[PDB]
Amino acid sequence: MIEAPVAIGGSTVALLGLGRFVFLPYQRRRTDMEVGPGKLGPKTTGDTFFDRLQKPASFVETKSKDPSGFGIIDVLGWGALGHVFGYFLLACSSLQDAGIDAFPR
Amino acid sequence: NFGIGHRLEAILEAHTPPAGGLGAGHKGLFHTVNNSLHFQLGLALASVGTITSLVAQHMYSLPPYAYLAVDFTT
Amino acid sequence: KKKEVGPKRGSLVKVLRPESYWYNQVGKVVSVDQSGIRYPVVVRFENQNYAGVSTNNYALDEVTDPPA
Amino acid sequence: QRAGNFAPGSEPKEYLNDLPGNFNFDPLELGKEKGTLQRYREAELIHCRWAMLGAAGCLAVEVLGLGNWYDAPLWAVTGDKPTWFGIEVPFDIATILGVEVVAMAVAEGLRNDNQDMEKRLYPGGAFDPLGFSKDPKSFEDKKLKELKNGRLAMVACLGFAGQHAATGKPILEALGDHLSSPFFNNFATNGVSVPGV
Amino acid sequence: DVAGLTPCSESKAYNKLERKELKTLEKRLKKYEPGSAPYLALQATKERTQNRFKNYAKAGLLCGNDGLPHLISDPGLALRFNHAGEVFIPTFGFLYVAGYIGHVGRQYIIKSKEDAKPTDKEIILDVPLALQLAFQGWAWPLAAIQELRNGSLLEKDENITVSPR
Amino acid sequence: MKDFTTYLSTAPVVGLGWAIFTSGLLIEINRFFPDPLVFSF
Amino acid sequence: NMNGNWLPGSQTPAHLKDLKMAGNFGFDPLNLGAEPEALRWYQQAELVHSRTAMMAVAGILIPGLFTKLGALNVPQWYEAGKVYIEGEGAIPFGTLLMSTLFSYAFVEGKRWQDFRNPGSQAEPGTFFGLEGMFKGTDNGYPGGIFDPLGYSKTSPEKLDELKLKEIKNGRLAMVAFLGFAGQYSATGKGPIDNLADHLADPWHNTFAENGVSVPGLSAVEQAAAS
Amino acid sequence: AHVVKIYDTCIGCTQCVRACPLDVLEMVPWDGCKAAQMASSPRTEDCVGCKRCETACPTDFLSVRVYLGNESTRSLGLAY
Ligand code: CLA
Ligand code: CLA
Ligand code: CLA
Ligand SMILES: CC(/C=C/C=C(C)/C=C/[C@@]12O[C@]1(C)C[C@@H](O)CC2(C)C)=C\C=C\C=C(C)\C=C\C=C(C)\C=C\[C@@]12O[C@]1(C)C[C@@H](O)CC2(C)C
Ligand SMILES: CC(/C=C/C=C(C)/C=C/[C@@]12O[C@]1(C)C[C@@H](O)CC2(C)C)=C\C=C\C=C(C)\C=C\C=C(C)\C=C\[C@@]12O[C@]1(C)C[C@@H](O)CC2(C)C
Ligand SMILES: CC1=C(/C=C/C(C)=C/C=C/C(C)=C/C=C/C=C(C)/C=C/C=C(C)/C=C/C2=C(C)CCCC2(C)C)C(C)(C)CCC1
Ligand SMILES: CC1=C(/C=C/C(C)=C/C=C/C(C)=C\C=C\C=C(C)/C=C/C=C(C)/C=C/C2=C(C)CCCC2(C)C)C(C)(C)CCC1
Ligand SMILES: CCCCCCCCCCCCO[C@H]1O[C@H](CO)[C@@H](O[C@H]2O[C@H](CO)[C@@H](O)[C@H](O)[C@H]2O)[C@H](O)[C@H]1O
Ligand code: SF4
Repeated sequence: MIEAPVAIGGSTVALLGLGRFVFLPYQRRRTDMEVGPGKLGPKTTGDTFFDRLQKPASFVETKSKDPSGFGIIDVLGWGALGHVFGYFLLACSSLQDAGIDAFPR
Repeated sequence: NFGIGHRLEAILEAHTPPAGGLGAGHKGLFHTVNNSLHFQLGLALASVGTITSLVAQHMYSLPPYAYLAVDFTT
Repeated sequence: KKKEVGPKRGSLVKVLRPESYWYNQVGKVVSVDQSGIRYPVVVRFENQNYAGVSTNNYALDEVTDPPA
Repeated sequence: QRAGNFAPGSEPKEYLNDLPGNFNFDPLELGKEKGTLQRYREAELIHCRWAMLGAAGCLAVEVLGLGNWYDAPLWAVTGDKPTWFGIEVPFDIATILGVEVVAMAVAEGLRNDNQDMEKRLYPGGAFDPLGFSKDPKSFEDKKLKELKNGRLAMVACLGFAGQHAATGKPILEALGDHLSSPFFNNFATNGVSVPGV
Repeated sequence: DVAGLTPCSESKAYNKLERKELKTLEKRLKKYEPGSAPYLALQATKERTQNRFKNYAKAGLLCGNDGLPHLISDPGLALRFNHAGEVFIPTFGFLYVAGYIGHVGRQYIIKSKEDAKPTDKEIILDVPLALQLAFQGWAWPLAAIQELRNGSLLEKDENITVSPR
Repeated sequence: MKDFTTYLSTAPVVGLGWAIFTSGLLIEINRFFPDPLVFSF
Repeated sequence: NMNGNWLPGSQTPAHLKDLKMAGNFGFDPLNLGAEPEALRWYQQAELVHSRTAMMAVAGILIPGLFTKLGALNVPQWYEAGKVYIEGEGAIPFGTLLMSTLFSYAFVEGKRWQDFRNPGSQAEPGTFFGLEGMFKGTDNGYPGGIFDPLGYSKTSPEKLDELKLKEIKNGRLAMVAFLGFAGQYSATGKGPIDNLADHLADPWHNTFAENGVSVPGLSAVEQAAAS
Repeated sequence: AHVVKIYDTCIGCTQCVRACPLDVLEMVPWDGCKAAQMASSPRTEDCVGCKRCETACPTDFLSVRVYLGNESTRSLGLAY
């Protein structure tokens, strides 16, 4: 069965820890050749309303009060991944306790 | 506009096979697709035609609607 | 003028003109004009084109020696 | 500096000259690019270490009479209790997959963030407690020995997989069958590896 | 018994088709006197039908639900079930003959392009040269792969006419 | 004679000869081997 | 020069006219040996197929002749594998097939490597210190432990005579083995039995008396006898 | 009306003008060819696009080119 709070919380805490302490050094170096200044970088000048709507807002990159570069956008993404993994584990356990064996015998 | 995601042009630039298997690879294709409406039109029509063929080949073998297999003319 | 403007008369040449019918084909030099026209090299080909002709005029930069 | 030749008289590869474990090889000219060659080198090294680990596990699970490696995780299927030499450690599959995933996630994330080609090949330092890699000659000899035993471990793991796919016999029973009845029990007598024998 | 197909010898509908053909042949035969040429022709046709129906049997042929023989296609499946000669060997023989024809034509083209006015040799054939190349093509695959090895089989793209882009 | 021989050396005449030879070979094979379908001896 | 002409009055091919080759008779009407490297590969292939032919033909004939005389009790070649498979201490067919096929793979890989690069098997420190004698002398003639009695260490004329004898008996063995297979498929008996039948009744026992070898001949014989 | 364009590959053979059934082409003096002639199209509004000039061109590809579009009374060859 597995209780939902412990599984969900452990999955999202582990995923956030992997995002901050593990994958963050690998982050900002995969975006270096992705949205870097040397390459095309920005895609829109921002002249009219639609062009500046294409332009990034001043909310996702203003500052990083964390010691690392872990912004709240990365917090949301890694928390979504953790919720996904926790619900996957809960779903597998739910199928397991129902008397159904999905694995090859 | 957020700080995460994938850039299509960067993915097209990166997917160039080494040792000159595909030459320059998929580079320069982002502007080719974006500037040409007919490229996107051909891709869309090809994919929708493939999907329509899939619908035809899967509806008769797997009838999704009740009392549809008995209706032969339909 | 010293020597000649174009290749040796009667020598084989390869046409580098992409829009020509005889692109990447070998022909024989009939005459090269010394006046200074745009396409002085007259090349004759064994295989005729769709129009039935077998001779054409080419410039100096679109003719080279045939590879072997 | 060449460790040998896989076929005496093959055409030598100029790019496969100073690499450790150089037995020429590469008939398909794979990995001619230097960056792809370095990627293949580090991938071969980690596949070598993983095959070493797996071959050791498969051998030690059988020389101690503790069961086949194939039916070792079967307690997950049958809902039994896990065992390791008889300790009967109290862990569940929920508390095993998650900890394995996060531990190898942090391990491979730290390994992938090396940003040094030689350290990606051979990190050293904290991974070398006793440290016989100080002398370069012994370091090169142990590099060659590690590559050779890793390739043997890879072909051993493939052999274990193929042998258990073709026949239900375990590793030690298969070895005893090959020594007891060599000409009467081999891969050609299965009827599966060779169609029609 | 592969693909749910019974062998022709043990089949049922195969015998029904054989009896039907023999019955209509006998019905056509009964309309003529025994000492006549149409009687002999119909008897020869009946004998050929019986021989064909016998030879289609005892050869591994399979038929499914209609008595009409079916050909096993996949090699290996055909090799291990005595069906290689159905399509595996006929395509080998056809490939041999087709490569013979192609190699003979290639040799004629190459040898006829050397002389002045090759189109005259193309439209007025050199019969002794054609017959000499006809009897020299029995080892076409060896020669073809050796020209592939030395590169004379292929032409460089720099010397081949290329349509504009 | 050599003019006549070059006339027979023309493409339609040798094509007719090849067609006659191939048709006769296949017809005599099918007549002396009635109804061949299965490659067996 | 050339040892002889396979077809007198015929034009010798240019690649075989001035060729100093052992056992040459200008028999290339298809011009297969035009290239010198292709000629070398064909020479090696002829040598291996020849050694195949004489080994198989000797193993068919000498035990067959001994059993015809009655000294031995081995079966004929077309059922010896069948009875040997059904032996009481018989190794399975697949095991023997793959084992001696792998052994062939070893020797033939060595042969391919020393053909594509001559003398390349003499790379030091490769085969237990015995690799120094693996260097080939000529195309298809390795020497060393392949000739431990030193019969090839003689005058060059004697060596060419020995090569000519080897290739002549080899070609005779190729046609002999082809005849063995063909007349076993036709008659259904052993080669010694076929020789005895030809010796006892030459006219009645031949290839033309049976309709298997030449189809339609029996019908002509029946029409003539009618 | 149609568009008639003449390039520098023309040799001044006057074949396109002779093949023209509506007097569209002309020959002007030139220095880029041996014949010192170059084709011109001063009456391109009378051209119908019959491509008879392109048929008579002896040079490889075409030294004269006719591009259709914007048909008029004269370009459509109408007597009514
Ligand atoms: C009654 C028997 C019969 C008949 C009349 C035909 C008739 C034909 N066949 Mg078919 N075929 C048959 C049985 C038959 N086939 C069988 C039993 C098989 C085996 C299953 C094949 C396999 C086959 C292939 C693979 C091809 C044909 C082709 C052809 C056509 C042209 C042949 C050609 O160009 O001239 C003779 C050949 C030449 C002048 C040039 C030589 C080219 C050959 C095909 C190459 C052979 C060597 C090559 C390297 C081997 C690999 C082949 C490759 C496809 C893998 C022709 C309509 C060809 C075709 O339609 O192309 C459009 C073709 O490519 N046939
Ligand atoms: C013997 C000469 C010869 C050779 C070697 C080839 C070879 C080839 N042709 Mg070509 N072809 C030929 C004659 C030849 N063709 C003729 C005469 C025609 C006009 C009918 C064509 C029409 C043709 C087309 C339309 C196509 C090919 C294609 C091909 C390729 C596929 C292989 C194949 O069998 O195609 C199949 C070829 C045929 C079905 C043509 C057969 C024509 C006759 C029956 C054969 C002529 C034999 C010739 C008279 C022998 C002369 C011997 C001499 C001593 C007199 C291959 C490169 C295909 C391609 O591009 O693939 C990449 C393709 O689409 N060919
Ligand atoms: C392209 C498709 C195709 C295919 C695959 C076939 C294949 C076949 N059909 Mg069909 N047929 C076709 C098209 C096709 N046909 C068409 C278009 C028609 C309408 C015109 C027919 C009409 C037809 C009829 C009416 C009949 C057939 C029959 C046959 C069989 C003939 C086998 C044969 O003659 O023995 C094999 C023959 C050979 C292998 C020929 C030998 C050639 C080799 C190269 C040896 C050369 C001889 C010699 C030794 C060379 C050396 C000497 C030389 C130098 C002089 C075979 C199953 C007959 C049959 O039995 O059906 C089952 C039959 O009754 N078919
Ligand atoms: C075979 C293999 C690699 C083969 C590579 C080949 C052929 C390369 C081919 C080429 O070189 C050629 C020929 C020629 C060149 O031109 C081209 C290339 C492409 C270069 C790797 C195996 C690699 C194998 C590995 C890493 C095995 C790992 C095993 C593990 C982890 C086992 C663990 C467990 O078994 C225990 C211990 C106990 C059990 O109860 C549970 C489990 C979990 C099953
Ligand atoms: C190796 C060999 C045979 C080996 C057979 C073996 C091991 C069989 C095994 C067994 O039997 C034993 C031993 C004993 C039994 O108890 C068991 C079995 C299992 C039954 C034959 C080679 C046989 C090789 C042969 C027949 C080669 C023939 C080549 C020819 C005719 C070439 C001719 C031409 O190439 C030229 C010269 C010039 C060109 O221009 C024209 C052409 C025509 C192309
Ligand atoms: C001209 C052109 C164009 C167009 C094109 C087109 C129109 C195309 C199409 C195409 C197509 C139309 C394609 C298709 C494809 C498909 C595919 C590729 C598929 C695949 C599949 C798979 C892979 C599968 C698999 C599987 C599964 C999943 C299940 C079952 C089993 C198997 C394994 C089989 C464009 C516009 C671009 C522009 C340029 C030029
Ligand atoms: C305040 C702060 C802090 C803290 C923080 C924390 C502690 C956090 C946490 C967090 C967590 C702990 C979590 C998060 C999350 C997020 C997100 C964003 C999520 C999402 C989700 C999702 C998206 C889901 C989905 C779904 C659904 C809906 C259904 C179906 C299934 C799925 C799963 C798909 C600190 C002190 C450090 C610093 C300062 C500040
Ligand atoms: C163009 C080249 C053609 C072939 C070479 C020249 C012809 C040579 C003779 C060919 C026919 C020889 O005949 C051989 O095959 C016949 C094929 O039905 C078979 O014929 C035999 O069996 C048949 C039933 O199966 C009966 O109907 C026949 O009356 C009987 O003679 C025999 O196996 C054999 O008599
Ligand atoms: S037909 Fe062509 S080459 Fe001749 S004058 Fe006109 S444009 Fe020039």
